[PDB]
Amino acid sequence: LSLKRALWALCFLGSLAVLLCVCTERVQYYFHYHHVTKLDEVAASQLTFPAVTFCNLNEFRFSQVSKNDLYHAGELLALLNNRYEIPDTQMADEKQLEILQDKANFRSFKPKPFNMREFYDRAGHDIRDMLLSCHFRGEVCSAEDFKVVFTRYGKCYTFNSGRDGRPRLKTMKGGTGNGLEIMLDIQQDEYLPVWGETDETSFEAGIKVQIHSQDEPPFIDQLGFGVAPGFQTFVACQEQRLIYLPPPWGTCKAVTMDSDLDFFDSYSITACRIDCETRYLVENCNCRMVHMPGDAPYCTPEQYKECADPALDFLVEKDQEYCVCEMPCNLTRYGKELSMVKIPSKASAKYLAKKYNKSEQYIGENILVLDIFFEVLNYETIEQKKAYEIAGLLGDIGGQMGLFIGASILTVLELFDYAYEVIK
Amino acid sequence: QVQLVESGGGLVQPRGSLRLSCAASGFTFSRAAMSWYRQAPGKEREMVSTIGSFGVSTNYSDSVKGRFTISRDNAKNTVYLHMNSLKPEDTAVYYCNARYRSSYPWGQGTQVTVSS
Ligand SMILES: *[C@@H]1O[C@H](CO)[C@@H](O)[C@H](O)[C@H]1NC(C)=O
Ligand SMILES: *[C@H]1O[C@H](CO)[C@@H](O)[C@H](O)[C@H]1NC(C)=O
Repeated sequence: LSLKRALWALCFLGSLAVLLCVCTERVQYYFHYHHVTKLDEVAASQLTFPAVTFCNLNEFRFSQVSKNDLYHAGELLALLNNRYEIPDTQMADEKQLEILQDKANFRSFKPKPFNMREFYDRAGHDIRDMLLSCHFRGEVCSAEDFKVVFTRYGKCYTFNSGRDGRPRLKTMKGGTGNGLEIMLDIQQDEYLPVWGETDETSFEAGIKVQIHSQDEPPFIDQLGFGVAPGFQTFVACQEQRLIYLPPPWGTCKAVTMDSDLDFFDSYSITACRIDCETRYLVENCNCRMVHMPGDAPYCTPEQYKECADPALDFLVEKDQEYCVCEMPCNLTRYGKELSMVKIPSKASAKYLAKKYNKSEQYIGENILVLDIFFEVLNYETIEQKKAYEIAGLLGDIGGQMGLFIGASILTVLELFDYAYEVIK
Repeated sequence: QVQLVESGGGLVQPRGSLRLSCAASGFTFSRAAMSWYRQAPGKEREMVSTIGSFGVSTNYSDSVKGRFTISRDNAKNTVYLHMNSLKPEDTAVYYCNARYRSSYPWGQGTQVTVSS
């Protein structure tokens, strides 16, 4: 037991402390399951054009609501009082109030059956009326190109939905005149009159748009942006494909051939929420709002103050953790940039107000032009990458085990052999 | 993968009570309506009962009304059919599958025969 032996043994038992204090650090670091992001910009010569849902901020027209419609659902759509009578009409236009009062007689009126879905599909705004000239990549478009969808805003329309077997439309050039370009007439004179401000009374005009991939359904109620009449609105989109990491690295639901949804063929963070709401309503009181899928009968207007708004508020506010919507491990989303130009120029005001027989004032306050296009033909890709894999773990453990004590797993096996041979 | 195995069903005496259990794997049943079916020997599957994903709503057939009970156990992947007052008219193999999410492998099914 000399000083060389003692010093060497002490240095070994000192170098063995650092080895463990570092190996356990690496093992813990691996078991945190860290990741890092990789952003890239892939240039492409073709991008599939997104689906463009949009619809008027007016749920449904005033010239289409009828005597029958005003009876069953007059109270719901905020035109009649509780006792089937018109509320205070101090701030009421004379002609508008007379054209409503004759619709609210109910003198020996024999009500007919009422279907809320049928009401929306009839009183809602018609694309054949709003759409004045659609264009796509300079080729004339049509009102038959817009598919009818039903949302909380009523009867909305989706362009390039990719549903009903139609092929999704590709775009070949960026820039302004190489995408969708629709002139709309929001029909501001069909808007429901506002006598008194209720909780939900809305004073705005214009339409609401959402730009989404064809996989997910429209969700304009939360994901839309407004565009205003009398304004060329350029919407420069940017495709953005996102790869996420499943557990344990992240929290995402790897896409399977089928969806984990009772009402939707494919899975989406939005389809999940719509499915949750529909299932909750159907299981609670056996009816669905007009905008939900499935087969249950639509709620009658009586079942909206007794079954729809209460249950939906209950689910949203305090009961919010029934359905946890895992967000898919990859999806394409569309960023956007908005800009505006005045419509119409003094040069072409009269041409429009003659092309449509309407007044120049009307054209000024009713006509808008969406112009949705890709800025440049490339897509951003945002990936989550696993930051420390098992091969890296073995490398980092071996390279320092062989730096501090110069051992290997075979050296440990030989040491176990020797320890066994002693004990025998 | 989607197992959806069904167990706990055996031949029973007429006017007897039996309990049928299914173990759905492969999907989050928490958000899946679950239905029971009768494969009549030589005939197509006929729905027996359906329960909502939340368990609040129960649907039955014509002959199943007020004779069967459907129970759904959450976080246990088990659907319970509380059969009662059985008759030979319901002697068939029983299949449990998601009602609205029909594109799934159908399990073997437990045969219950109400003879004696
Ligand atoms: C999901 O990501 C994969 C690549 O990771 C891709 O091939 C697939 O198209 C993506 N799914 C959808 C619905 O975009
Ligand atoms: C336009 O002017 C008024 C608008 O209501 C109408 O009487 C007339 O028929 C319209 N003419 C055309 C050609 O649209």
